[PDB]
Amino acid sequence: RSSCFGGRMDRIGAQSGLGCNSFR
Amino acid sequence: GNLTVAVVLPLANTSYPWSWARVGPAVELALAQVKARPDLLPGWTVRTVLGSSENALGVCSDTAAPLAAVDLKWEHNPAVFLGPGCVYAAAPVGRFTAHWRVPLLTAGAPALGFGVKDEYALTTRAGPSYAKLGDFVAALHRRLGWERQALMLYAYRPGDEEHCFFLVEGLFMRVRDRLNITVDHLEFAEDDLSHYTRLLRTMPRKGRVIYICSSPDAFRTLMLLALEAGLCGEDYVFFHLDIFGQSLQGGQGPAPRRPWERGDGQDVSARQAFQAAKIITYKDPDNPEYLEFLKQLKHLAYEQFNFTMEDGLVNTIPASFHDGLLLYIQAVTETLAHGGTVTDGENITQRMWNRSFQGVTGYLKIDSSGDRETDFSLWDMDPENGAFRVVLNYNGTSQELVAVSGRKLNWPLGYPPPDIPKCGF
Amino acid sequence: GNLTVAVVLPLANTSYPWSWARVGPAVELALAQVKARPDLLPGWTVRTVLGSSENALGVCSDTAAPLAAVDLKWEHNPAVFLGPGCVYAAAPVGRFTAHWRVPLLTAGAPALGFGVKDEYALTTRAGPSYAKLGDFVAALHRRLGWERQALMLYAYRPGDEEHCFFLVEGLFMRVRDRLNITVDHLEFAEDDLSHYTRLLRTMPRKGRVIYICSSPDAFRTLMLLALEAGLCGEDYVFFHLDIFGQSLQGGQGPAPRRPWERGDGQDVSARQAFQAAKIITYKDPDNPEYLEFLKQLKHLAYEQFNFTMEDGLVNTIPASFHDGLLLYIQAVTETLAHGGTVTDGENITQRMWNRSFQGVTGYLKIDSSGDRETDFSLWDMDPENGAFRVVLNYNGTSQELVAVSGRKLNWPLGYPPPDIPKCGF
Ligand SMILES: *[C@@H]1O[C@H](CO)[C@@H](O[C@@H]2O[C@H](CO)[C@@H](O)[C@H](O[C@H]3O[C@H](CO)[C@@H](O)[C@H](O)[C@@H]3O)[C@H]2NC(C)=O)[C@H](O)[C@H]1NC(C)=O
Ligand SMILES: *[C@@H]1O[C@H](CO)[C@@H](O[C@@H]2O[C@H](CO)[C@@H](O)[C@H](O)[C@H]2NC(C)=O)[C@H](O)[C@H]1NC(C)=O
Ligand SMILES: *[C@@H]1O[C@H](CO)[C@@H](O[C@@H]2O[C@H](CO)[C@@H](O)[C@H](O)[C@H]2NC(C)=O)[C@H](O)[C@H]1NC(C)=O
Ligand SMILES: *[C@@H]1O[C@H](CO)[C@@H](O[C@@H]2O[C@H](CO)[C@@H](O)[C@H](O)[C@H]2NC(C)=O)[C@H](O)[C@H]1NC(C)=O
Ligand SMILES: *[C@@H]1O[C@H](CO)[C@@H](O)[C@H](O)[C@H]1NC(C)=O
Ligand SMILES: [Cl-]
Ligand SMILES: [Cl-]
Repeated sequence: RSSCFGGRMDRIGAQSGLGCNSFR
Repeated sequence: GNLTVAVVLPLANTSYPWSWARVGPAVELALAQVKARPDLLPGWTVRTVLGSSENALGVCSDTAAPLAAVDLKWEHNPAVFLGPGCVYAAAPVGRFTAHWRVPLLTAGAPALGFGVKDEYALTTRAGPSYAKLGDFVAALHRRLGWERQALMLYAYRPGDEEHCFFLVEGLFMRVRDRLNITVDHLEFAEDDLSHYTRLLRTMPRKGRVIYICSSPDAFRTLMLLALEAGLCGEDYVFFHLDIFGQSLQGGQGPAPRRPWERGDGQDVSARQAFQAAKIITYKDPDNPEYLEFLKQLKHLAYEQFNFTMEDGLVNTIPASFHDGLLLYIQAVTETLAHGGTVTDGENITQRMWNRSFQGVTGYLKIDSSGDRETDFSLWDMDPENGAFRVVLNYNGTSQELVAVSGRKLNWPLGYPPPDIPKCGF
Repeated sequence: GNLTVAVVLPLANTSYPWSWARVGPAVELALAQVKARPDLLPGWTVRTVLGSSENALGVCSDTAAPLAAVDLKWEHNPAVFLGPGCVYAAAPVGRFTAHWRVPLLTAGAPALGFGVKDEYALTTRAGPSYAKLGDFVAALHRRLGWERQALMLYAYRPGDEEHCFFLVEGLFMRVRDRLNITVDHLEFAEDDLSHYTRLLRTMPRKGRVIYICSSPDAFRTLMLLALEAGLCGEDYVFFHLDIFGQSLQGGQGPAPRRPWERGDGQDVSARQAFQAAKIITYKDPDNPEYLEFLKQLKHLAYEQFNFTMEDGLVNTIPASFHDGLLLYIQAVTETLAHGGTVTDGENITQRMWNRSFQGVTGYLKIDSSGDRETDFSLWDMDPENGAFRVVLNYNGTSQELVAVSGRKLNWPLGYPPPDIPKCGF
């Protein structure tokens, strides 16, 4: 895994793009 | 004896590649082929019990699929689950059936997290996976002399179930454990025109080999803006991860596609912006046994579900469900012939993994970790008429690229641009 | 009649704040009080049915929690769920009970996604939530005059269920909503030194006000390197988001703390390294009934579960379960008074939300969104003996940041440093 990929496939951790590169 | 198959798929919504409208007919063809073959479950009966995986809103949900699966188990005691297709629906059901020690067949659930076979210990994936698109990109890099750096962009659209996030996740996490390249990602928002400008201002200093997962219109807009900005393709190459070939009107069959034409008026400047763009897509099986399967599939989809199938690569999920169910039945015959039980679960799956099988889609290969070896194809433009076509197929079991009918990739300079300019950004 | 209460908590692992070893006697004191109050639920009894939310490995799980909840729901018909604490275990049960329309009380599950209330409908959080930390931080920023930048760092450790990720996510989202401030985020591994070195090398370029979520002994090796690199306290402030006061032996008392003291040979440099560091914890209730409740709770925890409760600040989660269950009982009592029923989930719930209460943790107030209003505390160093003690209590009900009498924030320059350096980044 990295700071963005390789987590759990639950919708609870997808609320914020924290740790990922994003424009939003 | 009775072998019960539990289906947790979208029953009413017919917009998903794994909807019961499309998968339903295919499971009917398969289950009649085991009944017509004496050498497959001799004298046993196969019955299907249906459970939905969608809300009252008609969208596949992570809270309706687990509860439907629990009800199905309590009321029928299935031998196997035909499995959800959605990532968030399939995750909890995958874990649940792992705990119950019952297999789970599914041509969906392509996310990267299902490859952790210490949690989804029994999940067999008979369809395409997003992790196996990263070893296609690795071979593509090796063939074209790319060993330093790349860039990957995925787009956010509220409606979809984070499709491009997962696709780029698999691609990124697989193409940097078997390559020594530096890959960096970035996310923008679809149809936020202020994001494309920032994306163009960023891209020149981040990479020269770019992989974009977006909708066809977003890709066309990005290509036009890149052409305006001067990213002319003598030093850039953009790859469009269009798995189902929705920019190519389904991507199935030999026919000029020209995916840059929409009558918008600016389809003349959208033609030279696509001469530095390749498209990555699932491979269409060319078997004579596959085209005969689609015909009766479409017929019986119209007869029994009032749904009219449109050609395209999105039809390889019904066929993958067909092949997976046939593989499961053939592996359950051998478990009985050896003095086993139809409810082993653990012994049945190991007779499915690291095994190669002949189905309508071709000669399958279920790798030793459960997933099925996927084939992709590369499309590029023809300078003569400017129409895209398949130019390079990738066989996922032998892991080697194959050219098509003497077709050479159309590079504006003749050879691929480097992934780092002469004066490194 | 009888009012069943379904419990989904770790019934065998005594290392979680919300572990039935700790919470177990907390709800027994609550249920022993309604029996002593004729004016609470007069003509009914209350029962507890326990389901575990633990793997066979002995940790919270997102496959055992929902399955235990389903078994409890179908075997017994509950009136409420005392709910899991672990976020990844509480999410599935939250959705399940929202579908069944059964209220879910929980002093854990602090993640930000539990507050949507279009998904987790009928979920009253009677304990701390990470979003409410953003309110405290915003009040801090408005008070100390810095309203233009901040940097937040969360450390990654394989063991903990991404505690710091969720904490910093809640703080980040809430601050971004409360302040027109630009913030950065970053993740560093917890157990390697290259990450610390690169972090210190790239910290001076991204902010001067830093919030760190990490282990108590990894914020001290960061403070030593920062001192060695010249990042004195004139320019920087380092906030340690230690919500449960691990770095302060719990922080449940008025004694001096000395979090920089280890006696390992470099205990002198650490004292001037911590002169630039503040610590943010939860607020320990100051009412006598909380102390009496702790005195009873630890005796009962030892005398019924063979567990020696530690004297710390992690005991406000048991007290939160106690107060939340008493509040639920009051609400259902009111509902029964007005010709209601135990099974009116929505009507029982709507009387809990948006109203104050008097428990053992003080005078409560549950926001109109269903989440209790959290009180925080801020520690600082004494210039004389270098001992840490509280200087600013924050009241979440009125959002008032009130300083302790006789204490004040001590800055090296006499006033808070800027968040943007005068010269520039
Ligand atoms: C945090 O802030 C609140 C103020 O918002 C503090 O005081 C409480 O304020 C409410 C008004 O919002 C008072 O009602 C409450 O005291 C009365 O509450 C009920 C109201 O009917 C009454 O019956 C009681 O007898 C009492 O007179 C205030 N709290 C107390 C204990 O009286 C609150 O204390 C602050 N918390 C901390 C830890 O400082
Ligand atoms: C069938 O499913 C599709 C999902 O592909 C639904 O379309 C989505 O509907 C939601 C509303 O719940 C929107 O937020 C999304 O933006 C929609 N996405 C797309 C791609 O359209 C569709 O509404 C469903 N229809 C039926 C009849 O069930
Ligand atoms: C991809 O390559 C594999 C092998 O490299 C091909 O698999 C062979 O298929 C034939 C067809 O019956 C078998 O008899 C062989 O034994 C297979 N080879 C093996 C198992 O090593 C496969 O056909 C190729 N894919 C395509 C589309 O041609
Ligand atoms: C109790 O739970 C704790 C979790 O807080 C367990 O400790 C973790 O165990 C996992 C694997 O079991 C490790 O990956 C973590 O590093 C551990 N974290 C620690 C030790 O802080 C513990 O094993 C459980 N014990 C029992 C008896 O249930
Ligand atoms: C919540 O309570 C307050 C008073 O405590 C009241 O004024 C308000 O109307 C209630 N409902 C809300 C804020 O939605
Ligand atoms: Cl599904
Ligand atoms: Cl739990």
